Amino acid sequence: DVFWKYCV
Amino acid sequence: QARKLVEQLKMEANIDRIKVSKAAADLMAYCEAHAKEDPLLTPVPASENPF
Amino acid sequence: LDQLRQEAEQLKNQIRDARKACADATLSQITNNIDPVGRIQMRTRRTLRGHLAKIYAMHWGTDSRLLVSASQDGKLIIWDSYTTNKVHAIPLRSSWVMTCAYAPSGNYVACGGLDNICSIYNLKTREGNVRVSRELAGHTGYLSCCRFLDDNQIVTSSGDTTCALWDIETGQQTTTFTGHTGDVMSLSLAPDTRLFVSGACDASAKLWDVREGMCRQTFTGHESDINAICFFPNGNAFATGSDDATCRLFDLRADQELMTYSHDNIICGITSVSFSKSGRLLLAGYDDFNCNVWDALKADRAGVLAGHDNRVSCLGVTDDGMAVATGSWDSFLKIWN
Amino acid sequence: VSAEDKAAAERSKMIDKNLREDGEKARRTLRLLLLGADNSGKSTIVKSGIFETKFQVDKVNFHMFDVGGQRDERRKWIQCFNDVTAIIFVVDSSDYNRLQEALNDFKSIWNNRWLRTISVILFLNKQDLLAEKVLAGKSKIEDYFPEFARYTTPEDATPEPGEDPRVTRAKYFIRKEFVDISTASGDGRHICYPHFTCAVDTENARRIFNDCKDIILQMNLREYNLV
Amino acid sequence: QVQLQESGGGLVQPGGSLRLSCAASGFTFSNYKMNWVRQAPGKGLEWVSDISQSGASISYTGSVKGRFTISRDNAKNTLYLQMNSLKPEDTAVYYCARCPAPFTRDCFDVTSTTYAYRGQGTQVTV
Amino acid sequence: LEDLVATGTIGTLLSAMGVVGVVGNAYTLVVTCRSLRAVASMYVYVVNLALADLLYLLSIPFIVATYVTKEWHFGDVGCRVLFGLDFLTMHASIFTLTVMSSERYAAVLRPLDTVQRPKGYRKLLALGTWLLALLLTLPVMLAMRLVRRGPKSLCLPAWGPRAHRAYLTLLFATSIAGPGLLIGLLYARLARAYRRSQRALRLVLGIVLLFWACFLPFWLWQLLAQYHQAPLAPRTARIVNYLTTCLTYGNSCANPFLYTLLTRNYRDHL
Ligand SMILES: C[C@H](CCC(=O)NCC(=O)O)[C@H]1CC[C@H]2[C@@H]3[C@H](O)C[C@@H]4C[C@H](O)CC[C@]4(C)[C@H]3CC[C@]12C
Ligand SMILES: C[C@H](CCC(=O)NCC(=O)O)[C@H]1CC[C@H]2[C@@H]3[C@H](O)C[C@@H]4C[C@H](O)CC[C@]4(C)[C@H]3CC[C@]12C
Repeated sequence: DVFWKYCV
Repeated sequence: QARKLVEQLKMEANIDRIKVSKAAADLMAYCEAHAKEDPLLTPVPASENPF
Repeated sequence: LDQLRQEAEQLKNQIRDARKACADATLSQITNNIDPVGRIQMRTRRTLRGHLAKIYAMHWGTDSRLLVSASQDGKLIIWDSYTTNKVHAIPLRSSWVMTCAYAPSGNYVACGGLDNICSIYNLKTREGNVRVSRELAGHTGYLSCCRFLDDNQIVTSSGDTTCALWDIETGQQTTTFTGHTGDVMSLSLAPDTRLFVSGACDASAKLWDVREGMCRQTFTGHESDINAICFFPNGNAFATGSDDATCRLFDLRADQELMTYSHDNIICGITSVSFSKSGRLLLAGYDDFNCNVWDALKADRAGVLAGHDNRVSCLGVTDDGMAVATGSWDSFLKIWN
Repeated sequence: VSAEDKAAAERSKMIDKNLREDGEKARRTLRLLLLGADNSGKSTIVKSGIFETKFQVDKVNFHMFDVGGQRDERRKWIQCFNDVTAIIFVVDSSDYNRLQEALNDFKSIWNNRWLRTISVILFLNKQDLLAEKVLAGKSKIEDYFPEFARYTTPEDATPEPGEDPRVTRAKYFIRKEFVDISTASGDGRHICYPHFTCAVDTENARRIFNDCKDIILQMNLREYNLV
Repeated sequence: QVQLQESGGGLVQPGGSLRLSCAASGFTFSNYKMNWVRQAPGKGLEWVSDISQSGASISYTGSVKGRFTISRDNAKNTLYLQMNSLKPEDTAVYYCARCPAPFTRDCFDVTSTTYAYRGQGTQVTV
Repeated sequence: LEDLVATGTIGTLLSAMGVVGVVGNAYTLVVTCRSLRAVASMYVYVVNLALADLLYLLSIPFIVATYVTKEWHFGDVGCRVLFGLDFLTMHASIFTLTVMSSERYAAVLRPLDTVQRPKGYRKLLALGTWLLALLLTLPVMLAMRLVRRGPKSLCLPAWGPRAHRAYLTLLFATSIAGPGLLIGLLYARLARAYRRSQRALRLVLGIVLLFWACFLPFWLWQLLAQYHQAPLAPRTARIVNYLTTCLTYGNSCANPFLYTLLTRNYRDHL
């Protein structure tokens, strides 16, 4: 999307 | 000044000593006799120990 | 002057010859067959803290429960070892204190230091207050060690290279022990209480009789000034610690050194010396922030106390020997058993 | 659970509270040790057997202890001043003789293990007498100190009132002796604060206050893990 | 008994040289820093020379600098002081003294009244 | 493939930093508590920091656990716990740094007063730090509205019509920008006072603490505060995000070395 430190 | 020192030395010289072996034996005998009573040398039961 | 010097030299030579002649063997050889004591891994049962400055003295009472400790903050605290609760905290007129004492009956306590005055405090009295009973004055140097012969007599040592015996009621010295050429920095009463021994800054120790008032024997001593001294429980011997980083044992009858406790690792002088109930474990404090236990007969390091971040100052075992206490400059007093 | 242990606990709590309050009250004052020779004029710098002075500057209290009752042997009782904030060491700069004794005493104080962490404040007293002696020229500092003949005045240094070059040179040589003694074994734990003063000088208290402030700042730097 | 026995000294004409040697007994010589003390008639004790444990560090007094030499022999447990260009003012009793504590940089009471760790000294008159 | 080389290097750097920082934080925590108690009166605050950057580094295994910055995420519980943990720990660490810097400034500027002041407040302040962190992390921790759609594993935590952007801006103002400026001013004044009142390496550490601990590692926000509008492609976005993320953990690793290990107290204890 991305959202904060985690990325998918 | 020096008269007092030499008098003290003369008084100290006039003393009767014992051999080292006898003193060592006396110390060893005292240590052996009082070894069991000593809690530091031989640890005492925890229940008896106030600390 | 020349004749007196020659006579003194001749007497010293004769005394040295007699001392060397009367020597069967070393103490180590006789005690070789003795079984080693073993690793003495003492544990800090309790810590008292509370003090705010360096603790300079400590002395167990006869009751084996109450121990009095003086600090250079101006406080004299009477701790109860079992419950670690304070009983009496006496403020001090002079903030500089170097010695403390506890009466055998437990009624009185004594303190002294740079003020050159041996202050006495009465604990058990009407109205339930701690007040100065008598102040002893007359010393020209700093008070270093005071002990109670009884409830009415105190033996003190000063930096005036002198010791004194006092009558509390009279307030005046009844006997003056002179002869030392250095600051007498320790004083341990004998169990018989009719004799005592004092080590001075001149690297020597002297035995004294309270009634006679004259020195009985003088020992060669260490290579440096003596900081601590203690009396063997038997009463015919005494230990001595000095800044030479070595401990020594002397016998009154032998009139010579018996055993030397030293190690190549330690280069720090002694500050406090005490003997266990049986006399088998000689506990000493070193200025490298720890304490060492030695075997009196075997002359070996049985264990180490450690646990102090600063130089230790006072060491003492209780009469029944059930515990030991160490007070250091950390302002923490640790009881080991 | 019995009344005895409860009373003992209450006594312990009250005594601990009193001790904490007394320590909090006492920790405010800063403790100083006055040390000097008989001829150094130690008594009049700031304006039984141990004398005490207590003065307040900038709403802070300084308590200074001087010892005179001891029998000329300081190797043992000087350890009692292990916790003092500073040692005010006064030295008679006027007397060319006996100055080596002052240097040796300063070195012995500096190299002591129990005084290593303690900082000293140097007071070169009787400055005007030294200036008068230099002006007269009857006594030569070269005789007592042969290294003074080759000592040139520092280039960056400059006196405030514009003193005579001989006086400035002598003063800087005297101060350099003490600072060279200090820097040899200072190792950063403690640092000397040399000063010049006279018997009529009045701002000694302010100098002492500033030096104590600097010492406490260094202590806070070492204590607050600021290196 | 930490005895210190001095040897040497006596009447010396001005400009002369003399060696004063003190032997030691009762203590380990190498551990202790050694010092010399002078006492002139009508004058107090004064430090005149110092030598460390290993003999590397060495210090003199400004008055005697360039004319006095201090030497330390650990093997023989002795301390020597060579004296060159002896001045008339340099007439005094010399005491060869020991630092109070071993393995110690500081020496407080080397020059003091009734100090135990010093010898009887020898008198040098010029 | 060549496109995954950057992600692999980022992951290896993150793992190495995590290991080094965890080791350093554990060693600092054990050393300060066991030995450095009487000295280093700041120790309690240090302990807080030693705790904070510990838990923060626990996020490093989870970040690389996202199938090598791709594919699979843990789920509702993972995202919900990790977001709250990260926010709370970051706020606690930054506030601990601010309090420690303020105490250093008070000590340097007012040496007599700090020595002549009771130290019973510190513990309270320490707890307050975490409490403040809670006040900043509680709305976020509950705001996670789970994975919704599109990417089958990406949680889309926007409780409101993109109002989370305003809360992120508020957190940027109150957590990194505010304390960052406070630390900057306090350390600048401390350095000026020390230089004026002395020296007539410590200031190097003072400047490094400011610049690193507050500004350069804390540049992840400069990306995320662009939630308003910013052009990006997914390949570039993932790389930029994982590059910016590692800097915060680098700061977490740098804190114990600058605060405890390099000081003279630990050198003496060594
Ligand atoms: C290196 C990190 C752990 C970092 C750390 O600080 N660990 C402390 C510890 O192991 O005690 C671990 C945790 C998560 C793991 C990852 C996840 O399990 C996801 C993934 C699984 C793949 O099969 C291999 C790569 C990959 C990406 C793993 C690489 C290694 C990882 C094992
Ligand atoms: C992570 C960095 C930003 C770091 C920063 O601004 N400050 C770090 C600091 O100094 O602390 C970003 C900024 C520009 C980015 C690059 C540019 O977008 C150009 C380029 C685009 C490619 O698609 C991917 C690589 C590449 C080369 C990008 C990699 C990540 C970069 C280098």
